[PDB]
Amino acid sequence: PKRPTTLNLF
Amino acid sequence: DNNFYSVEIGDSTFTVLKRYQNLKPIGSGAQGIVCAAYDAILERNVAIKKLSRPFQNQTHAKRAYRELVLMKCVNHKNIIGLLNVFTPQKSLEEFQDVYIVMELMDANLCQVIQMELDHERMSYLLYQMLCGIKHLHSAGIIHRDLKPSNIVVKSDCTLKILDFGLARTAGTSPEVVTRYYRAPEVILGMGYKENVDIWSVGCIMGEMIKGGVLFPGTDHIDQWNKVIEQLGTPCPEFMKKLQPTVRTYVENRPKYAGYSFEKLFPDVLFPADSEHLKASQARDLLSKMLVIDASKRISVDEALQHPYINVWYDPSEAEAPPPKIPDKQLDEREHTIEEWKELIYKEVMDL
Ligand SMILES: O=c1c(O)c(-c2ccc(O)c(O)c2)oc2cc(O)c(O)c(O)c12
Ligand SMILES: [Cl-]
Repeated sequence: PKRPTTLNLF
Repeated sequence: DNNFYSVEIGDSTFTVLKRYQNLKPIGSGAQGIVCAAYDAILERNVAIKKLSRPFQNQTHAKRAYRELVLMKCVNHKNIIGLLNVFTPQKSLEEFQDVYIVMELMDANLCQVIQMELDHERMSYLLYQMLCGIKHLHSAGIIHRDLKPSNIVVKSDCTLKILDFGLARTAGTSPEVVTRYYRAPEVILGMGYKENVDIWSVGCIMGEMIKGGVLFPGTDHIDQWNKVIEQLGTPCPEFMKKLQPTVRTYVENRPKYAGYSFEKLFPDVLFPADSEHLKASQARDLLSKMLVIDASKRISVDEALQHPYINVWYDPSEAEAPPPKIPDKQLDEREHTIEEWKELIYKEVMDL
């Protein structure tokens, strides 16, 4: 799997 | 002198290098006080921790040292990076406070728990957390107080561990670690190896999943109830390892069955099982971390091989050279208020 690059901190 | 200035954030005053402006309060934890601010030289965000009269008390200085020393020489991507240490006072004479500058992250886990995350994400954040911790362990250092609010993250989904004020090598036989995250070893009278941090990790993961604090005890005693109600009552061999007087209370506590991990963590709480990285696969890792008995509990190394974490394994990130602790500086030797004040100033003064 691809590692995530993204996190929704809003 | 002409190199610093002062700002009034709340009651606390920040007397800091002119380089640093537009300061704003963010947190504190309990071991210092932190503002985020703008470094103007480097034109980037930073975090400044102020340490007021750290030498004033003996415990109050133990933490500052620990922090200062560890921050100097730790070298991992999953640990907050140091940027600067400074002091506004001109020489040891008038020396009062220390300021540490370090990276600014986007937020701490608190607002991640209230999120729903995919396995990819969550497991990877945990994988990071582990490496980060492993780095401390590989020097025999134990974080001792991992918690949501001591873990920070960024929008590229990166994670870092911070606040080493409580960090120490192994200990024996005054509760200073945060109620909910206290290991059984810690709750009771016992000494701790490193997997005391794995208990914290268990607590944290479980929390993310629960969307709430796992063992939420009303008082420092109820907190044990909270554990035993959940995972059952310790087997007699664990019971034996206890101090005789508190050995008696633990035996006297009701003999809870304590729920299976599948009831502790039903599926309604998880997302959906992509390419394995599953509900069970995690649950199993939980089931191997949150173990009352420390000796029966999984270590970091093992937590890192455990399938659900193992799919991000990178030995350049996992088996990194351990940090170099300047020789025998840890050795908790209990110094005078006077000796303390000096020790620190020698660590602030490198330039
Ligand atoms: O960067 C930090 C940081 O260093 C700290 C911090 C807080 C306490 C410490 O002892 C320490 O060494 C660092 O805290 C926070 C808290 C946040 O909510 C946040 O978004 C952050 O980016 C940070
Ligand atoms: Cl996505």
